[PDB]
Amino acid sequence: THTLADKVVLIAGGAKNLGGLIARDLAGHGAKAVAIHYNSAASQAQAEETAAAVRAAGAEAATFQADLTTAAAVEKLFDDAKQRFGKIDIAINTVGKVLKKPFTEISEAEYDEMFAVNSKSAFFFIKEAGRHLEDHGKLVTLVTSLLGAFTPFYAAYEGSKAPVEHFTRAASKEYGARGISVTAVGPGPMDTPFFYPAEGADAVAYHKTAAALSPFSKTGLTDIEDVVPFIRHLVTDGWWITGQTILINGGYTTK
Amino acid sequence: VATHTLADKVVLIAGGAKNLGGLIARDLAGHGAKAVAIHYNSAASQAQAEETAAAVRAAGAEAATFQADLTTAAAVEKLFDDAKQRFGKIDIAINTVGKVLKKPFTEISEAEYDEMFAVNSKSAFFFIKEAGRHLEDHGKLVTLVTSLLGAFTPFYAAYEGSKAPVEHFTRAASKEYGARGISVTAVGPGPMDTPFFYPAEGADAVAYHKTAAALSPFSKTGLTDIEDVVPFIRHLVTDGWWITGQTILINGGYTTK
Ligand SMILES: NC(=O)c1ccc[n+]([C@@H]2O[C@H](COP(=O)([O-])OP(=O)(O)OC[C@H]3O[C@@H](n4cnc5c(N)ncnc54)[C@H](OP(=O)(O)O)[C@@H]3O)[C@@H](O)[C@H]2O)c1
Ligand SMILES: NC(=O)c1ccc[n+]([C@@H]2O[C@H](COP(=O)([O-])OP(=O)(O)OC[C@H]3O[C@@H](n4cnc5c(N)ncnc54)[C@H](OP(=O)(O)O)[C@@H]3O)[C@@H](O)[C@H]2O)c1
Repeated sequence: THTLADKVVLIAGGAKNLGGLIARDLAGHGAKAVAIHYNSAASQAQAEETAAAVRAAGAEAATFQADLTTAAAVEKLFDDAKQRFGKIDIAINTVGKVLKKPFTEISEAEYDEMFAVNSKSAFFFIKEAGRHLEDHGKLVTLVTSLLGAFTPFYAAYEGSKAPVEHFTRAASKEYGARGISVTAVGPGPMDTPFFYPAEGADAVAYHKTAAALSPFSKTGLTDIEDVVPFIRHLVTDGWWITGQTILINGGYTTK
Repeated sequence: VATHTLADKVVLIAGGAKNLGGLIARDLAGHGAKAVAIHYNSAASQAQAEETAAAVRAAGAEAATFQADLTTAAAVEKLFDDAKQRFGKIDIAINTVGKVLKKPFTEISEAEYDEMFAVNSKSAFFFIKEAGRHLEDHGKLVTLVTSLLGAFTPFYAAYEGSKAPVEHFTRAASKEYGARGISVTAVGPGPMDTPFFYPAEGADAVAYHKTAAALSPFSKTGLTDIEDVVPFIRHLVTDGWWITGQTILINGGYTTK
């Protein structure tokens, strides 16, 4: 079946911003339960409000804290969510971190955290989804539209999201025998608290006018409410899309 | 004003003692390079490093060897520092360091992931960073990747995935280093006839790779021969300087992009 009925969703980064809206959207469109992962203690209140909204929208909900930069923490998240809800059908990973800096200034500490958050956590999320998802399940990871760009300053960000496209290719081939669809989604720069800290005033002005459809979103950036319906499609009637990394950005970059 | 030959140029090669890098070392020395700094990792590679150094000297260039495990930023920093202490400058920096792993996604351990990314991604990031800090104006920066970047295939998630960052490092560095005249490229051979290839591949896969390129009947084994990769690297670091910001596949017609 290609609806949300009886489906259990796990969302890494599901407490706020894009993931918190996915949680509300999939619940409201009929999902059975949403396992809501969050990382920082400052995100807990949003995680609990997201859980309450999921319940009001008709689904069960539970929250799970973890730092997902270790393989064991990812395994434990899947184990704990499956223990709570009995199965996992749809696994969506929004975990990420941005850095914008000249290549010659990027420290080892910055490299290490960028790759642990954007590459390693995504690898083990894909691994553990392969070990835990029900047959015919869904696996989606968030990347960046900068994978289609030719631009300075994002070496550690663009470079640490790049593995996900290739993880998605391999997992699509390896998990397809069980009916699982595996995709990666790259929004344009989005109007969320994730975007602004890395971007000076000139850069923000550029990003806000760089998409063909910029005049028609709220700020000129990608709005999360225009990303969630595509994720909903991929995990329902868009199941035949697999092994692809797709850019949803208002006409910002292409590939 | 730049010169587009190897005359007076100092070359640093990570993994320069054997296989592809050792042939690059001999080729660039034979075509007129001033000096080659030959990096190697394992003690088992030391004899080949010194043999390569002697061959570089016979070809007319100075040569020195440098052992290092390049999975930490400090070791990459020190490699460039030591090469500069010996030769005074670095003009051409070529990184061949890598590691292959082929296995199902659900079988890859944390230790295997960690080493694959340290060797294929982290070492390459810091090589590109330190080349940005050390290369002479008009210099050259080349990193080896894999033609699997153009493939849609199972079992290489940790290998294809850990070489993928290099394509994007190469884009950013091309843009940032171009102001100093530096050209930055990545080169992805097909599966090559070297000891790196065989241990990870089952016999069935070896036979497939040997027939998978349009020009397979015309190489020595059907795989990519290192002798057909080195002239392209020589081109990129000489008269092909206008190629920058690109990841190019050299594979006999195996994958495309
Ligand atoms: N916003 C944009 O401009 C933009 C553009 C293109 C793509 N994207 C991608 O879209 C995704 C969602 O972005 P968003 O705008 O919704 O912002 P966001 O809420 O800040 O998304 C990042 C998420 O990653 C989590 N995270 C960071 N370090 C972690 C760790 N060690 N372990 C586990 N989780 C960790 C964050 O948790 P805490 O905050 O609680 O630490 C947060 O939940 C990200 O992957 C981002 O790269 C964003
Ligand atoms: N051979 C192929 O089938 C193939 C195909 C496509 C692309 N490539 C790429 O081409 C490049 C050269 O391959 P090759 O065939 O010439 O084989 P190779 O000689 O085995 O090249 C790999 C090099 O990486 C070094 N290395 C490994 N771990 C290291 C570490 N921790 N620190 C520093 N150096 C380290 C190895 O040194 P030690 O051996 O001394 O440890 C060796 O010098 C690699 O990047 C590979 O990924 C190869």
